Amino acid sequence: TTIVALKYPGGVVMAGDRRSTQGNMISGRDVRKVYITDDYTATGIAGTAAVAVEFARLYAVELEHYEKLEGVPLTFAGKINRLAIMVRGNLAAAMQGLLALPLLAGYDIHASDPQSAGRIVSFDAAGGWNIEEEGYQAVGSGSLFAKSSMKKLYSQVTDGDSGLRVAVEALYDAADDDSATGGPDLVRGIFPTAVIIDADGAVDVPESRIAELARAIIESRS
Amino acid sequence: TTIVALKYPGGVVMAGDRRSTQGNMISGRDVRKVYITDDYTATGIAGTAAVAVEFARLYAVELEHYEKLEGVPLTFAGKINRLAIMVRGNLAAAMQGLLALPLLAGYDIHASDPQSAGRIVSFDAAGGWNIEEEGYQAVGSGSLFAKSSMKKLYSQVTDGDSGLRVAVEALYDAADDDSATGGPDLVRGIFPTAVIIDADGAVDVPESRIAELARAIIESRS
Amino acid sequence: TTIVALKYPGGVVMAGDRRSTQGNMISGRDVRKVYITDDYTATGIAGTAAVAVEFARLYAVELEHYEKLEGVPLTFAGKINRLAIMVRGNLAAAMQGLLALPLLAGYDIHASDPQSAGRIVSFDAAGGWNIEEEGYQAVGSGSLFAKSSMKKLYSQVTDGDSGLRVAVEALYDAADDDSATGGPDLVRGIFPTAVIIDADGAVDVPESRIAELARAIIESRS
Amino acid sequence: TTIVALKYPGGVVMAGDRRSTQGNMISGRDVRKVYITDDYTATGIAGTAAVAVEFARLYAVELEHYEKLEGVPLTFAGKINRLAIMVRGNLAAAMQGLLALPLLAGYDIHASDPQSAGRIVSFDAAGGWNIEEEGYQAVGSGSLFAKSSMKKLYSQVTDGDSGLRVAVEALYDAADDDSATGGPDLVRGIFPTAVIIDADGAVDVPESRIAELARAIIESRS
Amino acid sequence: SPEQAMRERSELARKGIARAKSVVALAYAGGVLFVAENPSRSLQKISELYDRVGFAAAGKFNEFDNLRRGGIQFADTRGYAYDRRDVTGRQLANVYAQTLGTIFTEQAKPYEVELCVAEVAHYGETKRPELYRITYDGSIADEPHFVVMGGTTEPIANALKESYAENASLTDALRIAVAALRALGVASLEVAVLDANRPRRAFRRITGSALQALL
Amino acid sequence: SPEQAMRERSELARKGIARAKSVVALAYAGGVLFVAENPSRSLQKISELYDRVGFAAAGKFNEFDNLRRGGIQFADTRGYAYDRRDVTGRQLANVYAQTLGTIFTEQAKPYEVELCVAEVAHYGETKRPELYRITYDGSIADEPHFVVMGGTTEPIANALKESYAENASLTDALRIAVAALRALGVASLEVAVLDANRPRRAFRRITGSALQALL
Amino acid sequence: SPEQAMRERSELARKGIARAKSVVALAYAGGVLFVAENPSRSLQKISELYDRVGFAAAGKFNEFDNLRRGGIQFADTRGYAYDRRDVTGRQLANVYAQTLGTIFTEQAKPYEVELCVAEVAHYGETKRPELYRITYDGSIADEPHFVVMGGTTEPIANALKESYAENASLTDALRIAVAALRALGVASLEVAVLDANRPRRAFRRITGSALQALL
Amino acid sequence: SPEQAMRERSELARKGIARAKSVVALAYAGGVLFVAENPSRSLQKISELYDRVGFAAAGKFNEFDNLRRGGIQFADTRGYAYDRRDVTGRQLANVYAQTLGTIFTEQAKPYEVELCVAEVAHYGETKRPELYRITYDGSIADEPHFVVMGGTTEPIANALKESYAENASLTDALRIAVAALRALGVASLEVAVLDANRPRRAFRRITGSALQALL
Ligand SMILES: CC(C)C[C@H](NC(=O)CNC(=O)c1cc(Cl)ccc1Cl)B(O)O
Ligand SMILES: CC(C)C[C@H](NC(=O)CNC(=O)c1cc(Cl)ccc1Cl)B(O)O
Ligand SMILES: CC(C)C[C@H](NC(=O)CNC(=O)c1cc(Cl)ccc1Cl)B(O)O
Ligand SMILES: CC(C)C[C@H](NC(=O)CNC(=O)c1cc(Cl)ccc1Cl)B(O)O
Repeated sequence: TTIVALKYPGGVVMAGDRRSTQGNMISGRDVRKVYITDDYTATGIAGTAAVAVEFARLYAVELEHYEKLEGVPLTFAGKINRLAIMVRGNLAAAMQGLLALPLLAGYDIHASDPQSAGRIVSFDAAGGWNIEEEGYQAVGSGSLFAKSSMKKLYSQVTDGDSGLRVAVEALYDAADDDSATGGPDLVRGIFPTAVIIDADGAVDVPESRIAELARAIIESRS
Repeated sequence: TTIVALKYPGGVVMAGDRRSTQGNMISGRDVRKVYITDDYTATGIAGTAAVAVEFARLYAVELEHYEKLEGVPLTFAGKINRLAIMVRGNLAAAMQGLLALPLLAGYDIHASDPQSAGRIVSFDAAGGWNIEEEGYQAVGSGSLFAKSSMKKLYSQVTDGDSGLRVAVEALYDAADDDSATGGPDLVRGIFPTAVIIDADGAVDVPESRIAELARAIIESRS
Repeated sequence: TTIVALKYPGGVVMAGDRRSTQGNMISGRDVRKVYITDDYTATGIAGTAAVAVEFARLYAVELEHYEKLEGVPLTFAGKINRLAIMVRGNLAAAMQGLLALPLLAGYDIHASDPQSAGRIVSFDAAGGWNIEEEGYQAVGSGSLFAKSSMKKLYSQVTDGDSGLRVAVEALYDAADDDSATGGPDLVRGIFPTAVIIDADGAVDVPESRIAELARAIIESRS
Repeated sequence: TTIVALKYPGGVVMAGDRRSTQGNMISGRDVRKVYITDDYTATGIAGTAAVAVEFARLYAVELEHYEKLEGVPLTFAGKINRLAIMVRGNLAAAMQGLLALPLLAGYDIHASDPQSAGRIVSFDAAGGWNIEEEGYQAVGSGSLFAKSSMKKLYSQVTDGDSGLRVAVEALYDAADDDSATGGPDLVRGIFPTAVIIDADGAVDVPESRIAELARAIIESRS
Repeated sequence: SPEQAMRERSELARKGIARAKSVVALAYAGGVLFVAENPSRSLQKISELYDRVGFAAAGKFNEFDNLRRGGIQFADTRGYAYDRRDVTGRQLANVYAQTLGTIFTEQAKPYEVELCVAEVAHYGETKRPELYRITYDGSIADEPHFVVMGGTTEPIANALKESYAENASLTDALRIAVAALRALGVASLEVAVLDANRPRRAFRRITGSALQALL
Repeated sequence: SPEQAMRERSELARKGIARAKSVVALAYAGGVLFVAENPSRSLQKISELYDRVGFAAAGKFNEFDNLRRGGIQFADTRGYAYDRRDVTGRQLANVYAQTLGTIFTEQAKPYEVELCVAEVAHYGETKRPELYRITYDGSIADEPHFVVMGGTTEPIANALKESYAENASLTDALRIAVAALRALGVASLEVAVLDANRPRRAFRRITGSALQALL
Repeated sequence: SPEQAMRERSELARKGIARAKSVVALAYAGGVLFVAENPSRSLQKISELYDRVGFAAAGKFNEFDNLRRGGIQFADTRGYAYDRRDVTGRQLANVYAQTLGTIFTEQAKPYEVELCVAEVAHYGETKRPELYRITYDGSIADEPHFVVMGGTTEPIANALKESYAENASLTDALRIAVAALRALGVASLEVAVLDANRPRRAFRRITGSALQALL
Repeated sequence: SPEQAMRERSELARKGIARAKSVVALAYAGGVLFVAENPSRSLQKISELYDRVGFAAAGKFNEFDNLRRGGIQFADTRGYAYDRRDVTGRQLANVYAQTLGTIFTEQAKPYEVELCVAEVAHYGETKRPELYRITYDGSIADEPHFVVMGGTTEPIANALKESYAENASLTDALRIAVAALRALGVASLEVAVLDANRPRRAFRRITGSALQALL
């Protein structure tokens, strides 16, 4: 499992793979690991699948409940605090074998400068959170390879297309180096999933663009 | 124990064996492992027998209770959520030696296209559920052999008869490879049990058809 | 992690580094470890990050709550007692791997002599507190090296500038001797953080002065 | 840590050292270990510092609370019972590493003979108390050496000055034989602390007299 | 005597309802439209309960605010319990009726409120919108065309009955409702709609320049 | 009969309010100004609830002191729960209205209090200040210009209405409020302001030589 | 009717206060002086609450003894909670006012007590002593010069007002208080002082030969 | 009205006290002497509370038996809590006063009892014995010479006042008490003493041939 997120001038882009394994046996081929929490926020959780889906559905319900009750949406710090509390509450279950690690991406509409409005937040198993300032982050078992690839490929990002290409390349490198991460499937036609957040909101990326980018990358590497 | 389920154009078919063992000693020869929960849903549970019967009777009572209380039946996602909650609640008893793993088959009447209305859902020991998209699934100790047989025999399925024959063949292969699965008995006259769900509801398959199919398969293999 | 605090005629100065590690892997490069609790008090916590931030935010909220409720701020002994109670309450979590150790610096406005109004308080894992009388203190994993450096460099302190230079030099020595402490970064431009408390209140030190002092120290050592 | 107490015709004298250690590392140089509970009683606690301060502050508050509530002070036996209850309540925390052992000195104003009105009480870890009848007692890790020195030096005590000199000599011997006990510091000017209780109440001894006595003893030993 | 107590409580509730403003809910081709006369921009009388459910109230603000909060809690807990598509307005109306009956029976002072619950069809489906009216004593009724609550409703009801037209447009329905309520500019007006054409959430407010353009 | 009980309780609350002093809250260019006539220097009627929220009360001191403490508790717990910027004065006003309604309904003796909550904008932002008035029975209202509570408010209200000027200065607003209240030196005067220009905390008192200089 | 119940309870409390003795608290250069007429040597009306706080009461002994014990408990728990220097008399007065109001509202029989709390400055500091008076219904007031409670206080109040002198000595203040109370030897007299010159504890009684020498 | 309820309860208690027998407690050189007229040899009215404390009661037996048991429980628990020498009669009197006040205020029927607590000095010490009287409503008083409770006490009080002699002997005090009570052989007489000369326990009964010899 590997989920990447990065910033471009105008917003953020988040991408994730589709492989689910049970030890060394492949169990799932088209799992979706990226969710749209609200109009300007996306979350990606790694670890036990059931805990991840439960956390995602609970977080979405809590945000919607607050928005309906108070008539106004929460600020970014409030959402970070709620997610940190949810993560901290699972420490006892995080031990003994039910662990979930989230990653958050968002667009701040209250920021003075619209260009620097994209935010990426990472979390730890004890509930501590950190706001990234380097422009990219990765979570999962193949996060080190993806981070090392982005460290070299980040100079090419100029807009959304460049960032999406860099994210796909990082996922490809992570799948190349890790056996628990699923690479592109050309026999079946399964590709990673991406979400792009900008001033107009959060939109899912169509699969044709990702397929074209993956084919171009595969041709380049060959 | 092995329970198989598969999709055909028009609906779903589920099949199961009849052997019950206590270690290496044979204890039961005509156990029924497939239940009709309601008019459009079937469930098959593997593991400890008592837990399986308790889970089945409880699930049926809960569905009927909701239908009587609200005057309208639950949707498919609601039934999946209820089953997942029931499975998740037994985690502590799943450890230390009381484990039950279910498999669900159903027909969705709210689907726009009646042809693609059959659904197969699998579950894990932690309560996570997955909706199958390949067309077949198997649960139990002999599930790997049955899945590997269906992977090769799925190209022949065209209608209900073809699917039933494929399911019987998969059960036969699973019994051939596993000693905890019961094969056809010709001395006594005991055969696996099957349920077929289509637009008209869920119907039990008469034993004569299954006996004929098993005899044909045995003659072919000889 | 290393946090130093020292006294000069007129007030106190507290300084801290910016490195966060997970074992032998570097995780954070620009972490802030020094907080301004109120108009005349500063706190610095070492250990687990999440516990430290939680302790800091809780302490600030408690002080503000008392000030708003009673219409008058607490005395120094009351603040020490509250911090000691907060530390003592985490003993069970301090064992098994969630440990936080604070250090407190402050200016007493009720003291008869304004020159000798700076106070430095240290704490232990059981909740015991001690008021320093030698003029300096350090906390963290590199505290011994910083203390040994200050023991020799304390004779030069005359005013705020001298104390700030001595604090930066002590942090530099601690980073030289310890690998878990972050030194000055000239490639990126990241420097330690300092807070100065005097009769006018507590003020954050601008980064330009610290950069100049660090460059001067590096040139001197070369 | 070593605290001594002894009787002279007219009252009692209690003395204590100032060293605090964390294993083999010296942590504190001017710790005060002797408290004035009320007008005619003094207490000295050895062990964990935080537990000792908590016990002392709690005992003083309880005595003052009873005096204010009933309009009359408690008798000596009542104070002994309260201290014994407080000690007995910490047995569970005394095990596993939070141990505090007190020693009590007092002057009884209800005694028929004013000469024999000084009382010394010792306690054990289970809450049992004993009233001394030999004229001296010591508590701490160096108590054996101090007791053996007083056993030989007790014949010289005639009044308060003689008793104070004997107490200082016993503390000096205890510091000579034990490394966890602090001796006189002539470089820094730190000396043990003493309290004298007589018919007029309990008074702290000024540091000049103790410094003179320590210098005389050091000159004699040289 | 129980009769005198019930009569006095009913009279108190009737006076409290009668000394309040008027809220009107209409059904048009696009869904449900709520119109109220409210000068304040911070206190609202029309709210959203769930994806396709809308809530309107007449009476004391602090009395139906609690009811609205409770309804939102029930809907979110039921949606997480089974599914989002298993939540309907009839269950909310029944819960409101039970709560109001219990309050009218046991509490010292009855609530002076009148409630209306509106529901529209899901996206991509055709179905008649449903309107339920709940009174202070716990009575629940189903209204096929329109609901008028608060104040003197007889002239408004007569005007709406004489002027109601099925399958009307948004502007025509808004003008008809405004004319019926008059018998009212940008200020002192609160207008909300349940848009059946919206994908997931149907509730939306019309305020500002758009309201004047449509008026 | 419930009518007689409610009428008697309302009359008791009205008398208790009428036999009290007067508090006046005004909105000027710099924010919100609170003026009260209080001789004691130890008991205060104007207080701060949060960073940009201010509280004023008229009536019995021991009755609204508890309300003030409860409001501070709610604000601090909510600020720690989500964030400091997620706390607004409308929530505090709603909580106060619910508490006052519950007290008036259930308690043996109703509270003889009148409450006012004021809120200003955050630093670096432009927004109209908000003023909410809460009565003994639980009614909550929004006032755009000024709030006058306690004693005989009709002459003060008339004077303020005739003399109110928008976007006034601090000295002019203070003099206008003092003139309206007269119809009062350093002593027997309590003046507080919510400074919208302050970075984080906006509440501050004006007492001593500064008050005389501005008077 | 609530009015009749409140009037009857107030009348009962007024009679209970009126049929009691008189206690007088004065402020002089050395601090606060309490003078009461009490023949018994075992039951006391003047007590110490904390280091610099003093308590006086008039009425039924068993009724204010419980209040005194509760005040001591509050002070000791707060002193151990934060610090000894964080305890003031205003908090004790507020707690007493809340307790008395709750008793007067809920209990079947109101307390027939009148309470006075006095506070002086810390050692080495200059500050005016503070005197707070608390009545049966929960009202709290601040008195700058003197407090007279119990019995017919009008002649005593008039005599004290005509004869009060600021910055008086101990003997002169004692004689003035005795003369005011007369309008009384060693017996039937209880005299206490809060000595602002004492290091830590300020409360002390003057009884025996010293009282006669100073009389 | 509370006045009528309090008056009726006080009248009931007064009648209950008036229809009872008489108990007399005197102070002589050897300590305290209790004399009562009681024919039964199994039910007793004079008892011992602690080492130097004695208890006497007048009224209904089953009503003050519970009070006596409670007092013994309090004394033993306090003695084990701190020490035996930290227990005094004033604390017991205060506890009895609080209990009687609570019973008179809250219970449906007030207790028809009159209580007396006597205390003497410790062994080897000189001190005046202390006598405290507690009534049904909770009032507590200190009596220096003698206590007379139950029945018509005016003639007995007058006779004792005219005939009381300080520092009297045991026989003279007994004869004086008997003469005062008459205005009575071995039977229908209960005599007890608190012997201040005894080492630890001071209470002892005088019955049988010794009583006749001393009579
Ligand atoms: C979203 C999620 C797929 C994340 C990934 N985790 C897993 O796949 C872990 N696997 C299971 O939990 C699991 C899956 C099944 Cl089908 C059966 C049993 C188990 Cl034990 B990842 O690589 O970190
Ligand atoms: C429905 C059920 C038959 C499923 C199958 N499980 C078992 O047979 C396990 N067996 C027992 O539970 C059991 C049966 C008896 Cl008679 C006595 C003791 C035991 Cl321990 B399967 O192969 O997975
Ligand atoms: C303020 C704090 C940074 C103090 C320092 N402590 C740590 O860095 C300890 N590290 C973590 O807690 C931690 C950090 C992350 Cl990103 C992930 C996992 C862990 Cl386990 B110090 O050197 O004492
Ligand atoms: C009054 C007290 C100083 C008595 C003495 N005990 C100790 O010094 C034990 N030491 C600590 O408790 C302690 C002190 C610090 Cl600074 C940090 C950690 C620890 Cl673990 B003694 O010698 O018996």
